Amino acid sequence: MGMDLYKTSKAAQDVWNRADNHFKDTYGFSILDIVINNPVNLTIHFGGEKGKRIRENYSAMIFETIVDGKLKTEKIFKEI
Amino acid sequence: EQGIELEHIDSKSEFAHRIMLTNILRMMGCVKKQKSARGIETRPAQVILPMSPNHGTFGGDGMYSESKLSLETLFNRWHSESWANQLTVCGAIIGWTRGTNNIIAEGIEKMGVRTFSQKEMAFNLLGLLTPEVVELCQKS
Repeated sequence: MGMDLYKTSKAAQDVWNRADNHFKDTYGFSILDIVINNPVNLTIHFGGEKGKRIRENYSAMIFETIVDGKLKTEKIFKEI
Repeated sequence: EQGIELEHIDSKSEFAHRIMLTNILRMMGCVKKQKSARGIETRPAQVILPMSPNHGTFGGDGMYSESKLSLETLFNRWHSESWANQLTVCGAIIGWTRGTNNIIAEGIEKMGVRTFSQKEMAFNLLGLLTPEVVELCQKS
């Protein structure tokens, strides 16, 4: 989807680039490899420094929940 | 190779040097090409170089010394070169493991020295993969 336009519009690939590059560096995980061939499963490796930096970044998101006004801080990623 | 001293270093050694050094170099030199083409940079491959303290201290082992001695130069490069993210060196040691000269092991152990069964030295190198050390290799 759009991967044709992404091959054509300089002003368009300047979006998928600024996006995946950001995801590539912040979640170790690129969309441009997702859309051009949808994989069934996706394992995220937590390598060396970049790896640890990305894994804490994964664990840094919190799913709050309304319970009697309580902004209950609980973990997005339980297996992490 | 045994019995090979300096005037006997020839084909069989120049071959063994490739089995041990320049192809362990081209094993690492060629998982990076695959690490880097996929873009994999968070799953680095810990290398376990079998080293030894025998650097020409024993007799005529052939070119077995400057083979396994020219493997600690694999630290002058993990910091120097570009393959640091895909490979992490974790040197090791051939201690004195019995099996593969076996009749004088009981002799040395009288010098307060430990010699290892293969299953014992198995345990050690295998503890070199423990999730603790894996990080420790992954800083330095």
